[PDB]
Amino acid sequence: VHLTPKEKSAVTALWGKVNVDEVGGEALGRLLVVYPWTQRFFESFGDLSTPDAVMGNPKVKAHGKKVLGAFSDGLAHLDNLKGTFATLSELHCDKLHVDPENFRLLGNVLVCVLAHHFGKEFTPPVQAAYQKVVAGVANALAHKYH
Amino acid sequence: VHLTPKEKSAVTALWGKVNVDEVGGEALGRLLVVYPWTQRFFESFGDLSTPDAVMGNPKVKAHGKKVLGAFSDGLAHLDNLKGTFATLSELHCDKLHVDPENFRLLGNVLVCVLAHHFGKEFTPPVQAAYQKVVAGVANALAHKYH
Amino acid sequence: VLSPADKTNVKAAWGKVGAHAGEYGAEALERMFLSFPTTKTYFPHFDLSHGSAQVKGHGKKVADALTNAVAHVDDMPNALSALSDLHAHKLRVDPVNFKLLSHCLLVTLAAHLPAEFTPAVHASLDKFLASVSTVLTSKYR
Amino acid sequence: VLSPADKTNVKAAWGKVGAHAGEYGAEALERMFLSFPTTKTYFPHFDLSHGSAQVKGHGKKVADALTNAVAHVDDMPNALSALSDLHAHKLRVDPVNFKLLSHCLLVTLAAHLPAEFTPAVHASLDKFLASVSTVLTSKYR
Ligand code: HEM
Ligand code: HEM
Ligand code: HEM
Ligand code: HEM
Repeated sequence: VHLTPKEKSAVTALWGKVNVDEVGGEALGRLLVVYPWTQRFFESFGDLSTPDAVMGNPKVKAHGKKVLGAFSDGLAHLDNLKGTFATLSELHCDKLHVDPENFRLLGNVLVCVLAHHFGKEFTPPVQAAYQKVVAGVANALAHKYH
Repeated sequence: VHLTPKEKSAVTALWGKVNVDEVGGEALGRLLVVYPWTQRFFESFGDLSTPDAVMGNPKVKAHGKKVLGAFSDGLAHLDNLKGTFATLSELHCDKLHVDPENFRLLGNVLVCVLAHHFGKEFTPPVQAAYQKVVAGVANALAHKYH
Repeated sequence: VLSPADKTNVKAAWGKVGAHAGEYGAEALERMFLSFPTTKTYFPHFDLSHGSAQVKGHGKKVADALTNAVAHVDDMPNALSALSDLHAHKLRVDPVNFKLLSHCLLVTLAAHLPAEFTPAVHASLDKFLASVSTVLTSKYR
Repeated sequence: VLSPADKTNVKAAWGKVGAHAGEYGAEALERMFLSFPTTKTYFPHFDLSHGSAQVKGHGKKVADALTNAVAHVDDMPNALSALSDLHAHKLRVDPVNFKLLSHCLLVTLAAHLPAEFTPAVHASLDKFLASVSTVLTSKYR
């Protein structure tokens, strides 16, 4: 995906302020709460009975950190997302069989979490740049379906 | 997209029997009837007031022939759909701004038209091969969004 | 919303299915499993191969549920409430998958009922299956 | 379906929007136009640049419609019937676009109401906007 230099700047500047220990877990937790069918893939994570249970679940926070790591990795390779996500594509598509619509959903939940954390700093043009990124990541993760 | 030789055989064999003067118009007409918001892009085609009006509209039949031609072209280049649909991608995405979900819908309408015309000959494995094709075409036509 | 003509069209088309109801349901499932392999994971206790007695039996259940929806087309949320609970709560079926099965049901009807599958009836059947899908995905909590 | 807790959550969150209602609606539209440029084509008679009086005025209309939906949350098909006719018949708005505007409304609320946008309320608001979207796409004929 192609970001303008202004967009790249906006994206990288905000990402440097991201709490990498927490934001991924918040996004994964919210995915599980807002789109409850996604819990089907996380039976081994234990208590997902309430939103509080989900958000406070140590496995959700831990797995969310790995997800965010992958987004960070994609941000460093915007011109080669397919190669970057090849192994994860094989995992999520060939092994897990997650419908790729859910890749889009998690990306949009991440965008909501960024808006929540950054407030007015997450301006409409900053969002538009992040939408390009999370779309690129979703398409790359879905490559094994293509 | 990768078809097995058995799938390629099934696809090419059926396509040779396709009436290339009619099937494209039937698919485009049905798109306009079943998903009426798509009529927004065809204001210049005249009478679209009833299903009969749509299916009998000479412009719908004529434009459908061009669509089917593009699918035929894609069937001949299954290993390079992106290059094959580059100009059409620029048209449908950059110029027309058609949401790419509608590329998927037209492909699935085409699959319905093939089932209608071929009946029991359009077996579940033959369908599965055609779903790979129309997914590939939709993804290629959507490349300018990626 | 389903129009009077839609309800008339769906009732007429589904009326032609007859004793093939269960058969067409099984065929639609097979079409779905082959075309969209992600959907297979919902049925690990099923053998999904051709001629599977389990897919045959399940196709009859799907057809009976659709027949119930046709027979109670003005009261579908109520008629399908138990099935909505099952698919959304217990089974956690991804909403995308209802679009996939609906498409495969249309393909199955097109392949078997060429006289009935006019453009208008295709449109009515699509709206009907979308309405059924809306009810069956209405209970995620 | 919206649960009692969902209706309580939506009413509370929307209650905090206040005199900013029109403003947030305009911001959501701008977010949509910039993030998803396909949606721009519905507004050729609009200047979509920042600070556009037309986008500001239209944001107030969107907000007022949402407020009407909140106020009549148990009767939304009836409350939004005229708007459903408009969006589906006259304007022919692609159903995908409602998901795009709904997402941008969530982002706008998240950016302005950090205390209200809990995971539970996020879920309730998503269900509410999906319900609104279902009504506004219910009239394609
Ligand atoms: C942009 C979207 C996504 C990204 C970047 C992502 C990233 C990741 C990463 C980094 C891992 C860890 C892999 C490893 O341990 O080496 C993982 C595992 C996993 N993902 Fe995701 N993921 C995404 C979407 C999803 C969605 C939507 C679901 C289900 C609804 C899902 C289900 C899983 C599961 C079940 C695992 C554990 C697999 C295992 O441990 O064997 N993922 N993902
Ligand atoms: C797989 C999907 C599709 C294929 C293969 C396809 C193919 C084509 C082709 C071959 C043309 C003629 C281009 C030319 O004259 O050189 C065309 C034009 C056009 N298409 Fe499609 N199309 C698809 C989907 C759609 C959809 C879903 C829409 C709208 C709902 C759409 C709207 C249009 C319009 C409005 C034109 C006329 C453009 C012009 O004459 O300037 N297309 N398309
Ligand atoms: C038109 C849409 C659908 C209809 C009418 C329908 C109908 C039914 C019926 C009647 C049953 C049996 C209920 C019972 O025995 O208590 C059932 C079960 C089930 N359905 Fe569906 N269904 C639909 C869509 C789907 C989709 C899209 C999926 C997944 C891709 C799905 C997955 C399942 C599963 C996994 C079961 C349980 C099977 C078992 O454990 O034996 N359904 N459905
Ligand atoms: C939450 C979802 C939505 C709500 C509550 C909403 C509400 C409204 C309202 C209140 C009006 C003015 C009605 C009137 O003045 O008679 C309107 C008009 C309009 N809407 Fe929406 N709308 C929604 C989604 C959308 C979407 C997704 C699109 C397209 C991307 C869209 C395109 C339009 C257009 C083009 C007009 C006419 C503008 C004009 O000609 O002045 N709407 N909408």
